[PDB]
Amino acid sequence: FNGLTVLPPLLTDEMIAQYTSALLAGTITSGWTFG
Amino acid sequence: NGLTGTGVLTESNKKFLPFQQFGRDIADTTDAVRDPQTLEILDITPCSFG
Amino acid sequence: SSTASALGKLQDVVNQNAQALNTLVKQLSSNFGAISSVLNDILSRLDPP
Ligand SMILES: *[C@@H]1O[C@H](CO)[C@@H](O[C@@H]2O[C@H](CO)[C@@H](O)[C@H](O)[C@H]2NC(C)=O)[C@H](O)[C@H]1NC(C)=O
Repeated sequence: FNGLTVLPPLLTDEMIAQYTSALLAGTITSGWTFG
Repeated sequence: NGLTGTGVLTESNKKFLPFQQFGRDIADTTDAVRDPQTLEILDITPCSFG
Repeated sequence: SSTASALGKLQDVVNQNAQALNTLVKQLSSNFGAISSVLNDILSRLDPP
């Protein structure tokens, strides 16, 4: 480093995967009604 | 030996050839030095900030 | 599974960011028309004026 910093994202990869799983399960089971 | 700088010095497991003196990796930043008196490779790390 | 380079967009975004950082760091070694690229040597080599 030389005065350079990298900050971590607020959302972790597991949380993003959880949103993806939730969206996909909702669209499989309900259709478009959950939107 | 004339190469100056700040940081924390630790023990390193690198292996120089018998004629190098110090090492750098990318963008030409020194990362390891060989002390003239013991001839053992040290390691340089910037001390923390933020 | 087999074909590579199918994700060129993300890869090139990463590469561009890394390249920009790398050149910014490497710019620290330029003389810029002065006598040296290090402050300590300039300070220790001659008078304030
Ligand atoms: C420089 O001086 C040091 C200090 O005497 C030498 O280190 C000694 O080396 C002998 C072997 O020849 C060891 O038995 C001693 O224990 C060492 N002492 C210390 C304090 O490390 C060293 O060999 C000399 N030469 C070089 C090139 O460094």
